[PDB]
Amino acid sequence: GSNMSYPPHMQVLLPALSPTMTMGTVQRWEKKVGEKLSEGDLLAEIETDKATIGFEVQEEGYLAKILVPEGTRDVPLGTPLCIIVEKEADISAFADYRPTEVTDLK
Repeated sequence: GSNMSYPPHMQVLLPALSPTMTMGTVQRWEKKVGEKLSEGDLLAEIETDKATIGFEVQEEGYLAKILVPEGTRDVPLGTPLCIIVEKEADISAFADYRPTEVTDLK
């Protein structure tokens, strides 16, 4: 009985759609490179003077494409700064493959 639906993809842009303004810049959300949260991580706290967006990373925030740290001014919405996902990380060349797939042929 897990609970999953559609793949994750935190658009670098701030998901506001109603910042009450048209010129907001990331205020504070310096995540830690390759972070990883599963109980509510930080969130791009954007602000302008009468509103502030927030990239609430509900249980997530592995810092995948975090390139624009708080301070970049693009807008109170589209302002794309980083793509969150909470990746688990996993590297390993492994050019050989003794086995084939995960289908254990009876």
